[PDB]
Parts: sequence; structure tokens; C-alpha cells
Amino acid sequence: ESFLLSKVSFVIKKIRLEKGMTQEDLAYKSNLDRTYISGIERNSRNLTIKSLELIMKGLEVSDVVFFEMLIKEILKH
Amino acid sequence: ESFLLSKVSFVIKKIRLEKGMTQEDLAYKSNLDRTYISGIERNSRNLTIKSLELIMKGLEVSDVVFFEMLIKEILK
Amino acid sequence: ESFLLSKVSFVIKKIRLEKGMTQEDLAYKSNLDRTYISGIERNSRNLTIKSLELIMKGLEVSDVVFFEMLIKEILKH
Amino acid sequence: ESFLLSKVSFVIKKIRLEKGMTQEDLAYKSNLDRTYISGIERNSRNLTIKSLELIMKGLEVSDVVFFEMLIKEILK
DNA sequence: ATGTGACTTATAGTCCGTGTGATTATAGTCAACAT
DNA sequence: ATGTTGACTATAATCACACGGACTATAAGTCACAT
Ligand SMILES: [Mg+2]
Ligand SMILES: [Mg+2]
Repeated sequence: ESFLLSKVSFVIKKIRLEKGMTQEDLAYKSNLDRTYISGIERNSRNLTIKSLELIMKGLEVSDVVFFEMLIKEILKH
Repeated sequence: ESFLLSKVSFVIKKIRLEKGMTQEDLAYKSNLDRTYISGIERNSRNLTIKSLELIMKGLEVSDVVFFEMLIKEILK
Repeated sequence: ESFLLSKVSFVIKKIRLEKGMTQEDLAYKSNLDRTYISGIERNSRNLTIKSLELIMKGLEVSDVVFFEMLIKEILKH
Repeated sequence: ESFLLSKVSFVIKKIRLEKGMTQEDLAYKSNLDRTYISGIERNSRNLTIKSLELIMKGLEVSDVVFFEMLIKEILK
């Protein structure tokens, strides 16, 4: 569907595994539904900047380093 | 409101201006509503990635250039 | 399958709803997985007395009270 | 160990005796292993409901009578 | 008769994830009138 | 030109649940040898 979305959803998962988190921890720490974290990674889903922020806080990661990894993923072949 | 959401909006407005675009024209170029655009720039909207993407295409700016800028703006 | 199991299964759910609990709450307080609580109610799984005991403690109900409702459900038409 | 588990077992042993059965015979009647039964009666086993059901069949006691008894036993 | 121990094998119970209908909050989109 | 106020309607986001596969702990079932 959307170019950027699958990149965002890819990076959320990448970080989540890097930090040895599971989906449902992240769902807690991000103060969003269990199934939403799944749905974001699983398919992609069209999240909101506010929701993205919540997830970033949950990944225990800064806006900045998130976007830095976002850029790197976009740039790949 | 949100810090990120504010910086996003600021960035959208910044790029629109360094390109000498009007809102009217930013909305024409991305096929969204001008009041919608207005709203974002006065930070009254919490856009989705999809919408953000349409706005980048309307600004004629790559995702990467946008985020490069968004990062810099984020750091005061 | 087993006669007693689906009865035990039924009564666990009945109580759980009577107390306005959700599976999530229950598996919570029973310190079992929410998958297992679902599994039990769903497909009448074959639990252990120890696990049943945990569920009773989770339902905030006593041995006695449970077995009294168990007897009732068995007796029904 | 568990409180319930001990009284299940106690009950199983109680009924086997009130009937005049040996373990050997409770095992035969319920098509289970004798050491299996001995284990339960010394309370070294944590039955599943299914197993309990087989032991009730062997004792020839309905679920209801078993639980009526277990309750009474439970209340000291 | 019953009670051990110790040793496989079935399965109970765990852990992480997928996929889904139904409801609620809210973004997406477009009016009217402002300046 | 841009701002703001309501609106309607799509959909983001929530909530309670089912379902699967893979792995770990342990109950199920059977030996040998006590007594
Ligand atoms: Mg719009
Ligand atoms: Mg056995």
C-alpha cells in the first residue's frame, strides 16, 4: 500500500527485537492495545504521529534515533 | 499537544516557505483540503503517516530529506 | 471427549462472567497464560487439579463454592 | 503440595475403603496402573480431571457423590 | 497386598505471535463564513 | 491568500476473544524391587 508505512513498521519491529522485547511488553510500555502492535508489524497499519511517538517511548528510544534508523531503512537495496 | 507533532508541522510549513509555496498550492499539489493543510500548520492536526506522505509528495521532497530536516529541527 | 471437563470448563466461564471479569483479568490473577484460560473455556482442555486450584483463586472463589456450582451444572436439564 | 490435592486423594482413599477395595482392584476397575494409584493415595500425583474421572468410574461413584464428599472432607 | 525408585512418552502448560469481528475515539474530507 | 467553526464519514485505535506452532515442565503410564 504505502511506501513509508512498511518502512515504519519494519523499523518498529527491528528495534523491538534488538531490545529483546516481545510484542506485548511493547504494547504495555507504549500504552496501546496488544493487537495494535501486532497489527502494525503484521500487516502494516496507518498510524498517527501521536501513536508513533508512544511506540518510540515504548521502544525506549528517542524521536531522533528512531528517525535515523528510519532513514537507513528507506535507503536500502 | 505533542512535541513531535509540532516539529512535524513546523517542518511542513518551513519547507513550504523555502519553496515559496502557498497553502492553497500545497493542497492543490497533494490533492488534500486547504483547510486540512492550514490545520496541520497551526498544529491542530495529528496526521497519519499516509497523510504525511501525501504532503511530502505535494512539497516535492523525499522522505529522507524530510526526516533529515525533522531531526535537525528537533534538536533546537 | 470428557463429561466432567466440559462441565468444569462451563463453570469456569460462568463464574468469570458473573464476576464481570475478562479472560485477561482471569489469566492475570490465576498466573496462567491468557491463551490457557481461552483454551480451557474454548475446547474444554484437560487441566490439572493444581491448575484448577489456581483458577479458583483467580476467580476469587473458594474450593467449596466452585464445587457446589460444579455439582449444579452437572445436575442440569 | 496442595490442600485440594490432598483431600482429593484422601477422598479417593476414603471411598476405596468404605467400599472394601484394594488398590490393586481400584486400578483394575478403572483401567489404570496400580503404582499410579498408590502414588495418588500417598498424594504424590497431581491428577488431571480426566484421570479423576477414571478413578470415579473405578470406584463406581458419580461425579456428584464424589464432589459432595470432597466438599464435606474439605471442611475439616 | 502396598510403596519405592527410576526411567520413557505423552501431554499439560508456557511463550510469542497471528487474525478477527464489534465497539469507541478521532483523523480525514469538505461545507460556510472570516479575515 | 489564510483561519476557524461545525459538520459528516472514514478509519485509527480499543477491547474481548479465538487459534496456531514451538518449546518446556510434568503427568501419564510401565519396568524392577522392595515390604
Ligand atoms: Mg483531508
Ligand atoms: Mg497411568
